[PDB]
Amino acid sequence: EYPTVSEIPVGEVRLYQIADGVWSHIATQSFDGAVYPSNGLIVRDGDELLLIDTAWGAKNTAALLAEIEKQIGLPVTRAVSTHFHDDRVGGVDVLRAAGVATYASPSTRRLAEVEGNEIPTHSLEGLSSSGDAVRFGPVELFYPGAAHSTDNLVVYVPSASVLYGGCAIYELSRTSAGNVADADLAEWPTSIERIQQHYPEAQFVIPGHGLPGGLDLLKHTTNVVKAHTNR
Amino acid sequence: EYPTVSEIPVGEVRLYQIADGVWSHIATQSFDGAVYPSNGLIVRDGDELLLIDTAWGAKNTAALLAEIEKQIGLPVTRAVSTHFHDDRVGGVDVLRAAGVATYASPSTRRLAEVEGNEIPTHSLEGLSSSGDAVRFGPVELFYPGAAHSTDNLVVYVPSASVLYGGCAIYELSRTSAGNVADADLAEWPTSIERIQQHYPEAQFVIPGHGLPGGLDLLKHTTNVVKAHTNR
Ligand SMILES: O=C(CSc1n[nH]c(-c2ccccc2C(=O)O)n1)Nc1nc2ccccc2[nH]1
Ligand SMILES: O=C(CSc1n[nH]c(-c2ccccc2C(=O)O)n1)Nc1nc2ccccc2[nH]1
Ligand SMILES: [Cl-]
Ligand SMILES: [Cl-]
Ligand SMILES: [Cl-]
Ligand SMILES: [Cl-]
Ligand SMILES: [Mg+2]
Ligand SMILES: [Mg+2]
Ligand code: NA
Ligand code: NA
Ligand code: NA
Ligand code: NA
Ligand SMILES: [Zn+2]
Ligand SMILES: [Zn+2]
Ligand SMILES: [Zn+2]
Ligand SMILES: [Zn+2]
Repeated sequence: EYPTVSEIPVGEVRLYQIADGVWSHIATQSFDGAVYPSNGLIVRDGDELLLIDTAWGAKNTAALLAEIEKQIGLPVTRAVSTHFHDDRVGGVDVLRAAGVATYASPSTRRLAEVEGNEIPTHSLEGLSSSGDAVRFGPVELFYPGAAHSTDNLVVYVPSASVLYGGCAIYELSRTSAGNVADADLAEWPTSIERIQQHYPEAQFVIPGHGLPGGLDLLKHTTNVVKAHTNR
Repeated sequence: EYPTVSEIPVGEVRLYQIADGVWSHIATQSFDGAVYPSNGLIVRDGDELLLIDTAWGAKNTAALLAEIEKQIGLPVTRAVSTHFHDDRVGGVDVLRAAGVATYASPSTRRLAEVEGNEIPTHSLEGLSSSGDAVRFGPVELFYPGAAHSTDNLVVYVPSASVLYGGCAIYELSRTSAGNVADADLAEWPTSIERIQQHYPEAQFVIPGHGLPGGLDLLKHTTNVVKAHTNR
């Protein structure tokens, strides 16, 4: 039922309704001779939408906004990027040009600038220390500590018990580490345990790439990170 | 013009005619949350066909044979696997059940057995030393030395100037190393130079995965291997 790369040509975006007023958005990107999917989140906040992460690039993100406009028909007023990599901020300029207020932590904004990536305009304060949580409309933003990146955030939708782990959480089908160039392998398991301890009631867990599941995805990611550590 | 993973659902196989009586076969496989393509070769020999490498698995290889039967309509009498990994021998049992004589070097047969992979039935003698070449019907088989694997073979079709590099040769779009668990990074550039020196007249170069090109694919692979070596 969840869309895979098969049903998504490169450049198209699919939406998947997880619960009342909660969708994921799925896009694909081709690099290094393979094709990868990527997830973000959409959360209804009254008569508007909060977007979590771009669709991995300007063209994808323009298709994302067109797909939201036709399938949901509510305005995207704010967006949050969960870390500084292109699958999360690639397309921020498209969002800004459409009138979306783009947000990220100062850590993410700093790292995006150093990398030469697109930089969300607004700063999310209160997330600099591991275990920090802040409310952002219909979601909670949580900094679990360094993992996939030193800045990665996770997002929880309390009304639907949906946990969006971003790239700090792997799908079950991924049994080897992904891009860990910017990761903190030493701290990643501890950061996942902070997620587990803060959101033990989560019923739906969305990885940054691939199929959703339950809280088992946290233990799965810990297994994979530790195996990579011991390579 | 060359098929990519977009036009190939996982489980289907496409044929691409390179020249008179020379085709590549293209399949896809899901692996670790991504989709990868894979190439093999088909070379007409009189009224029969020589197959280079499986389509990466039993289902793909059954689809490969059905696609050959309907699009070319000539019998596959012999097959050669160019190294011992599953994208080259996965499906050998299907070929054997269909009456195809399967071949590999004793080095490949030895390594496949150790790995628990399918084992081609017939042995290709005369390929144990770097630089060894043997004729096999309408092609020449060449052992350039260890590279992607210690056993990898390349195949040249002299009548069409087609060089099938297998997984020792990367497509241009791949700028980072692939699966190098069984590779000899120290010897891979020297092995590529042997290919260059033996087939300087090659006009079309087929990598194990992705888009074909010219002999520049050899220098490209050297560039990528050396960069990975210096990681
Ligand atoms: O490299 C980046 C951001 S780094 C990153 N974060 N997450 C991942 C990632 C990707 C696939 C599967 C798993 C993961 C993961 O482990 O999360 N990669 N973007 C980028 N570079 C490009 C170069 C050329 C063309 C397009 C490009 N798009
Ligand atoms: O390990 C193998 C065969 S080794 C091999 N040879 N060539 C390649 C290859 C594949 C794609 C792109 C480039 C290359 C390359 O670099 O040539 N891979 N298959 C395998 N392992 C798995 C482990 C877990 C789940 C599924 C798995 N499927
Ligand atoms: Cl590839
Ligand atoms: Cl931590
Ligand atoms: Cl992936
Ligand atoms: Cl060598
Ligand atoms: Mg490739
Ligand atoms: Mg994945
Ligand atoms: Na490509
Ligand atoms: Na809102
Ligand atoms: Na023949
Ligand atoms: Na060139
Ligand atoms: Zn990332
Ligand atoms: Zn990612
Ligand atoms: Zn291989
Ligand atoms: Zn391969």
